[PDB]
Amino acid sequence: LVLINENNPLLINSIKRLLIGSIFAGFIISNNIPPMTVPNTTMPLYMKMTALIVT
Amino acid sequence: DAPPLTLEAIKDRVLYVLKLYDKIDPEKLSVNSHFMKDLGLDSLDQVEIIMAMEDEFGFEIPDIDAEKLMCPQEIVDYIADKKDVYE
Amino acid sequence: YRHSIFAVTHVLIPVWIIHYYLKYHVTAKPYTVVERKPRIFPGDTILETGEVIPLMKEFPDQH
Amino acid sequence: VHIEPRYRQFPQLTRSQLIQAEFFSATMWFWILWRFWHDSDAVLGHFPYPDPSQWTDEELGILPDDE
Amino acid sequence: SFPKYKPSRLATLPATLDPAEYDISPETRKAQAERLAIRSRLKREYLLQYNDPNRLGVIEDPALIRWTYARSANIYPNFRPTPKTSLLGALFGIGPLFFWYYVFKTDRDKKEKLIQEGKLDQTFNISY
Amino acid sequence: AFSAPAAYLTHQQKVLRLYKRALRHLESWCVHRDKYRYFACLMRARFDEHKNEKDMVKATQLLRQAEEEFWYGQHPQPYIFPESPGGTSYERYECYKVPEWCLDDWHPSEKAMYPDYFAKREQWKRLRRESWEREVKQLQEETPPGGPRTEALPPARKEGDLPPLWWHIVTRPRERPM
Amino acid sequence: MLKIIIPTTMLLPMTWMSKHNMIWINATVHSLLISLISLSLLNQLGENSLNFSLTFFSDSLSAPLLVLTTWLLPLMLMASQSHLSKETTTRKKLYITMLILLQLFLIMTFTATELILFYILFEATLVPTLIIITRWGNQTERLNAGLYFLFYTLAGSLPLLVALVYIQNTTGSLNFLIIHYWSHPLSNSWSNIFMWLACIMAFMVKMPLYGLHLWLPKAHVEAPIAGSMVLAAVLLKLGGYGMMRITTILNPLTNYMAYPFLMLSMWGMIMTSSICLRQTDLKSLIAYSSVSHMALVIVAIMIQTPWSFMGATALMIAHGLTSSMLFCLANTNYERVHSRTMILARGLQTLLPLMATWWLVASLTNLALPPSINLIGELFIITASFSWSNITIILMGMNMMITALYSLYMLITTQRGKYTHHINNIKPSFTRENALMALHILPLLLLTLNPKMILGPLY
Amino acid sequence: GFVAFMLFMFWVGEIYPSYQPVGPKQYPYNDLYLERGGDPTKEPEPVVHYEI
Amino acid sequence: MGAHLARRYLGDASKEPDPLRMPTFPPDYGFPERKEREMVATQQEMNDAQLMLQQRDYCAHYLIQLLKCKRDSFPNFLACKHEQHDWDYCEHLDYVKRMKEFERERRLLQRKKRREQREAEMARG
Amino acid sequence: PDSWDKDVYPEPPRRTPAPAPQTSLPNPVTYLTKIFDLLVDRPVTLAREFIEQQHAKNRYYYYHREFRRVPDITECEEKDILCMFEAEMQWRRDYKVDQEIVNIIQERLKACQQREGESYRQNCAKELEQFTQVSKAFQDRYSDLGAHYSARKCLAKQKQRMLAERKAAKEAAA
Ligand SMILES: CCCCCCCCCCCCCCCCCC(=O)OC[C@H](COP(=O)([O-])OCC[N+](C)(C)C)OC(=O)CCCCCCCCCCCCCCCCC
Ligand SMILES: CCCCCCCC/C=C\CCCCCCCC(=O)OC[C@H](COP(=O)(O)OCCN)OC(=O)CCCCCCC/C=C/CCCCCCCC
Ligand SMILES: CCCCCCCC/C=C\CCCCCCCC(=O)O[C@H](COC(=O)CCCCCCC/C=C/CCCCCCCC)COP(=O)(O)OCCN
Ligand SMILES: *P(=O)(O)OCC(C)(C)[C@H](O)C(=O)NCCC(=O)NCCSC(=O)CCCCCCCCCCCCC
Repeated sequence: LVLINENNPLLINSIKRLLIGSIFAGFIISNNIPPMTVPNTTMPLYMKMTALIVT
Repeated sequence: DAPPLTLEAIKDRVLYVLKLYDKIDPEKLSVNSHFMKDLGLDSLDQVEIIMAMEDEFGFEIPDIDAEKLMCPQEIVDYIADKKDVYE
Repeated sequence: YRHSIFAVTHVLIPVWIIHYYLKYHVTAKPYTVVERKPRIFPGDTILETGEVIPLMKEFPDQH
Repeated sequence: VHIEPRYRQFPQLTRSQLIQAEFFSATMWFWILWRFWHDSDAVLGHFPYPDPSQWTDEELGILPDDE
Repeated sequence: SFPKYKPSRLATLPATLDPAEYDISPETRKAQAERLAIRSRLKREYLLQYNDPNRLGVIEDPALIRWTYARSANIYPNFRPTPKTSLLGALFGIGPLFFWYYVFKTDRDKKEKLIQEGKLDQTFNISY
Repeated sequence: AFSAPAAYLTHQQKVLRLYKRALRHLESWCVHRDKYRYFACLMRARFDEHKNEKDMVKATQLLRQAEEEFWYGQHPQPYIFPESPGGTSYERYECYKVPEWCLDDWHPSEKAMYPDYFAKREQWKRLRRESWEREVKQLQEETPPGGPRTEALPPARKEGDLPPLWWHIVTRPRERPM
Repeated sequence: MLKIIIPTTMLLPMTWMSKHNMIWINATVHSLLISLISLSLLNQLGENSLNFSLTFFSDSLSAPLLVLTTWLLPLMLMASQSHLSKETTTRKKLYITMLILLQLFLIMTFTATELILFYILFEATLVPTLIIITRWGNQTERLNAGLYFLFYTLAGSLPLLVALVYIQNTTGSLNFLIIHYWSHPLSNSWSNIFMWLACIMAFMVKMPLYGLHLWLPKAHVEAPIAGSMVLAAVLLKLGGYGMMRITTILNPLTNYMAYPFLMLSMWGMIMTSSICLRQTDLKSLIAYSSVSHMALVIVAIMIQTPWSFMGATALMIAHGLTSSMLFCLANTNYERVHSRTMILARGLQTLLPLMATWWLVASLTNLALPPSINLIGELFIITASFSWSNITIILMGMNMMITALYSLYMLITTQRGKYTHHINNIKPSFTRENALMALHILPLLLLTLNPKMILGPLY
Repeated sequence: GFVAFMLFMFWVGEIYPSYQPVGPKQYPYNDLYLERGGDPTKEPEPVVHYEI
Repeated sequence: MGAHLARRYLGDASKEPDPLRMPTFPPDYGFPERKEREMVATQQEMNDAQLMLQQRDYCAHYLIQLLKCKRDSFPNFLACKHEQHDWDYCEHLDYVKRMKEFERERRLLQRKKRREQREAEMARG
Repeated sequence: PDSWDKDVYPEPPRRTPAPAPQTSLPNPVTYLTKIFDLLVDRPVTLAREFIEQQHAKNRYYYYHREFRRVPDITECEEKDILCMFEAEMQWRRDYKVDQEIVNIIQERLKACQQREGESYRQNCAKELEQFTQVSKAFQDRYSDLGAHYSARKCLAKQKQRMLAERKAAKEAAA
């Protein structure tokens, strides 16, 4: 018995609002805050992409 | 949210499952067809039928009550009584 | 209409009450409201005293 | 909107939800591509990593062993 | 063939792995029938009282009354100062007291000695 | 839950319960339907292979070994239906179940808010009060002198009677009371 | 203080001359009026107390206790209305007379200016409580409870009388102001040790102290609702008030004699909380929780720092109110089902929503939820104990954890779960019971709003 | 076994730390003597950093 | 992470540098003429800019310029890319100077080891 | 309002940098500030003006009670209850005043730390020294006298401290 139905405007709008914030929020937040720490500009290439490799 | 069950719908679904069973002839199958007396099954087949009904209706039938459901009508009555279906 | 009547009371009355409480009661006592002083950068204009904060040295080019 | 339940069949979908899901997936991938086009340094590094083996004893202030 | 399950106090043996569940004597069947008869008698009495239409109140449970009485009001009359009870009472009632007394006395003596020697950081301590 | 338990489980009942448990845990292990069907067919093949055995001692030994194998090979996190004991939705609606004796403590204004329901409720109460003596008489007539030996209740023999001790079974709260 | 004392001695003839159906109304109304009048004592000074006359004086420690007593009387009257429906007119008037006499004796005890008058009244409070317990208790154990209570109190307090008369002969006066201004240090000798023991042991038996506390469960379980309300809320605070008063003349010997009592009190907090974890009776659970809180107050008084006395006073007031509310809730549940077993009745949140709310609020206040005065007092005591030593923090932390555990355990057991099927006499909550719970709970939150009134004279 | 192994490996990693082949971070004005709360009256021991 | 950890922990820790104790040799040892590092931003300027104590290194002037740029062009936060790059490059130069210091310490330690082994050989024969 | 003493509650002069935009985009903060001034500040200012006009209709004053100085416990004779009572009351008033002085210094320290912000470890070091001195003096005076503190106990503590100081000075310069 297939009762699948996700066409409710409340559910769609809530997930949509939390969905735009999962793409365009880190960029805005990181570009709109002052630098509170010294960045790690210089590092080996295999260490710069360590997270991507393990992921 | 979900539409309520009815006696006719429960009977249709249990007969659907029984007709999808390969060891039962659909032409000689009715709601009063005894699984062992006139359908020629055994205990393991009855257990498998009960498990199929559990999977179909999304709830578990206890073994104390499952060992006594020997008719499609009995299964319908049990499901309706548990789900509080009166029409 | 519903959003207008909701916005006047629920938003406009608390902000009025809180601004009145802060501007005339909380700030009537010393050190109740303390603000971190604004950051002053070289080559700036201090507005209070009409002052000019001078620039830094000449940066050695690093390319 | 009213959706009739289905029995042993694929559920009834909606054009609005289909187009919205496709639009948001496309938006995510477009954003990733656009950011990588402009900010590839954030992923691939910006400045070269120096090789300590290529530094000379003269510039590191290391005298000859005889001294 | 397979590793065996070792029961414990908090990991009791399952009913399907109990060796006595497969070695059944005719006396065991009689005992089971007697247990079922007792349960059925108690159930019948409870159901009669529960389905009585004229009953309005609480069906008093003698088992609950006995449990509450035995756990609270029946302890002292059945107490005998055996060596086990004496040792356990002395330990669990005196040992913690002397342990904490020694700990706190040592800590306070150390603190007082430091204060007297004047090598304890008491600056900004104006609330005691 | 609706059936009175027996004094003991027979060998057939033990093996059937083991078969159902093994099938459920195998389904938990074999997530996909085709794989589950294949291995369930293999399991029933094993059971049918051992089905014919005249030696009850050997049958009991096979059952014991099968139980040990099941306990060793059981799924640590077996699938449980949501409403079944241990399920994620078990006892969820027990807080919404309110009885008719609570229902008769209402205020007259509340009762007047629902006029037609309480007429039928009074009819049910009269029906209950007019049958208790017959129910208790039937119960005390059919019991053995020692007392009940099982938790099974007799039906109503006469046409105008009702099965004894029916009130709470009939008027139990609905599975979704609210 | 006569403006408060005389209206009680007028409550007596009013009660005895009122009509048979108006006794409760008159008593409640005039008790509320007397409480309102007694609210004026909260206007305390900052340096010295209020010296009305040579006999009575009020301090920042006495005023909250007097207000608590005058406020607690009408609630006891309401509970008595609840459980004394079928009593005769004369016996109801006698019960009200006992309550009024107990309140009058408590007021005079709190406002007494001399130690001997304080002792006389503090022992005079025994008679009405014993009569109430042993006469209007419901079960057989009320006689044994009364005997235990009376003899524990007297065995504690007689050496206190001997010490008081000896002190008067030695120094000249037992007036509190004189013994405070003319206080002299107590040397470390056997005679001084035994005088210290006499006074402190009297007040500790009254407190009670762990090991000297069995009378408390015995009396509180078997007493009627009004007796339990007055025993837990006010009569337990006589020991704390006495210790906060009598320790003026016991220094510096208190710095040396406090160790056994401190260890007893802390380990008693732990033990009584653990006992609360496994109690089959609700009233016993509440009584042992009271014992734990009073042990914490004992620790504060014995460490005897300015931050510990404020916490002691706040905790005394908060515990009195909370214990009274808990006893009232337990009595309502008992009167519904006629049994004190905790697991007998369940699903009471399904059956009675508002009572479930009252239970939730009372249990939250019991486990010291901030910013309640319970937490204020407990936190002040914990900070003072931490200054005293740095393992008291460990003991207080484990005590607090177990306190939260048993409070929420009793809440979940009584209110949550599936209701008992065969209990079909759960009638809707009465307006009287709801008003009783509200009048218990609202002053706690108001004192949370204004906490400086119950922090003692060291604030 | 799991908890003991984790504790032992944490101790091993503490006594064999991980770092980068770089020198200590250099700060101006006697390693920020006044900014960290140094006494203005007293004169700190000079800290001089050279180019390389 | 790196080969230096392997060299120090599975090799000659005496020849490998100690990060918590370096530098060990005098700064002028092997440098006939060495120039002291120059700080552009003054203490008062850094204090007024309210830079964090970890941010008050020799690259503080670029950070001050970046902060001033960001504050002035507030609504357009995608503006101070040049200032950000200048600050990043200054930090990169500081880091490579630190790496040079580490390498100098390493090879000075190994040169000391070679010299002392040669001295031991001479003393033996 | 500024109805407090600036010397008692010091505050460094406030230097606010002038706005020097470098972009053509409008300032949402400025627009929202204008909206807030139009919608909130003006109505609350009008309400306060009306209220203060009503207050000035009937203006009455209250005074700060002045307490005379009385001889202290050092001059009080032994077992002289009246003089001891007067000295004890005076000492308690002085104790409360000293507590409020310590509170004032702590408020200064907190305000200075919050104002300086990221550079507090150096800028607000003058308040730290004043607080250290005041705290040390307050601790030395009203140290652990207990919950039953009194002028006599404080005098005994002071005598003990004076004896210790005299003995230390003698053993140093002797
Ligand atoms: C000057 C006229 C301009 C045209 C007309 C504009 C509309 C008419 C109204 C006047 C608006 C004036 C400008 C305001 C800002 C407009 C957006 C903007 O510039 O964004 C810049 C920036 C975007 O700039 P950017 O950084 O994305 O630009 C990048 C540019 N490139 C790529 C080319 C380099 O956005 C923001 O700053 C975000 C603003 C978020 C606002 C959120 C809602 C606030 C709601 C407030 C409710 C309460 C109000 C009352 C408060 C008081 C209490 C009662
Ligand atoms: C310096 C530049 C960046 C500064 C930070 C910008 C943050 C931007 C956050 C979103 C912009 C503000 C949008 C305002 C939404 C609120 C408006 C409102 O009250 O409701 C209107 C309207 C309808 O509301 P209903 O609930 O459906 O009511 C129907 C009435 N019949 O609200 C909306 O749904 C608008 C749709 C929003 C689009 C999705 C926005 C997703 C934003 C993701 C990032 C936001 C993070 C929050 C802050 C980030 C920084 C910490
Ligand atoms: C070396 C490392 C020690 C680590 C300690 C670990 C915990 C073990 C210590 C506590 C365990 C219990 C011991 C005390 C309890 C008595 C045991 C007992 O009950 O034995 C009695 C009989 O009594 C005895 O056997 C006594 C033997 C032990 C005596 C120990 C010395 C007595 C100590 C005297 C001091 C008592 C007061 C101590 C506190 C004083 C204040 C500090 C009968 O035992 P059953 O249960 O019937 O049979 C079970 C057989 N397994
Ligand atoms: P129905 O009424 O037709 O009758 C069938 C029965 C079995 C009752 C027979 O009438 C009968 O009693 N026959 C003789 C007794 C007998 O067959 N005994 C042996 C049967 S038990 C057995 O052989 C089981 C062994 C195989 C299954 C082992 C289960 C282990 C797998 C566990 C896996 C769990 C995770 C995958």
